[PDB]
Amino acid sequence: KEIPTPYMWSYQPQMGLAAGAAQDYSTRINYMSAGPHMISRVNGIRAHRNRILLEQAAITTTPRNNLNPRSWPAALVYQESPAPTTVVLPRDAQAEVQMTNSGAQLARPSFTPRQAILTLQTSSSEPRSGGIGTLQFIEEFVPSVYFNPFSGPPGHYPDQFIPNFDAVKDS
Amino acid sequence: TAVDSITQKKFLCDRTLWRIPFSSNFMSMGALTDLGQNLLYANSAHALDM
Amino acid sequence: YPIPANATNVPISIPSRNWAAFRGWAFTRLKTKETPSLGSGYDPYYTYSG
Repeated sequence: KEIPTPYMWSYQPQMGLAAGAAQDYSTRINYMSAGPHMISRVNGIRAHRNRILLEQAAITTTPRNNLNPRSWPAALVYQESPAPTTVVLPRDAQAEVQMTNSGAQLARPSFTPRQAILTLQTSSSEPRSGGIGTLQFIEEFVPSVYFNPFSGPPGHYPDQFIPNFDAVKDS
Repeated sequence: TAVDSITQKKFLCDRTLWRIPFSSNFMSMGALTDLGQNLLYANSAHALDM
Repeated sequence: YPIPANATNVPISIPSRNWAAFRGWAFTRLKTKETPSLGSGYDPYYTYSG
């Protein structure tokens, strides 16, 4: 209730969706209370960090609604670059029918110049669906803290928090 | 004639590939199989002994 | 992580945890006979004082 760790989301890449959040220990400092002159510092330096990870959670991503959705549309998660580059041809479409079958074999074009180009879009045919593709994981679920562990038994708790969990049913 | 006998029942499997679906429903349909990627089956590395 | 004679396949088995301080990896080799898994005063494994 008073001293919890900031929760850290565990990942599975090809699915795109994160498994669930967990506490940090292999870098967690000594909690053997040093004295009355440093207890306020070890609880104080952490306290401003709790607001560092709280403020950016609303900035980096829109606040939590569906905590872990597999059926995920693209809005903040970016759809890849939509820009095509189109170039012309050394030979023409209609200036070739006159020669080869008649007699003269063929081997801007320096015979009869023409300018004709057509540009078509490069974008992903229809919008991005499912999990995160390349690298948008940190921008989607930033490490966030629940500072009062399981405060509220039967109504709701940290739900999608568990790695052994799917969105369809609990347990 | 009458000489008492008992039948042996061995089978023969040739070229056939030992097929099995990775499902609780036992159905081989799609890349994302029924029990292959379920509730807790895309889970982290656990020890296997068969 | 003890490993047997004439075998070539051994990985580390650690799942999702904390990693907030890391410069990188380091590895060397050592016998089980000369020194054991430490933590005790005089454990039932010493027998090589080399």
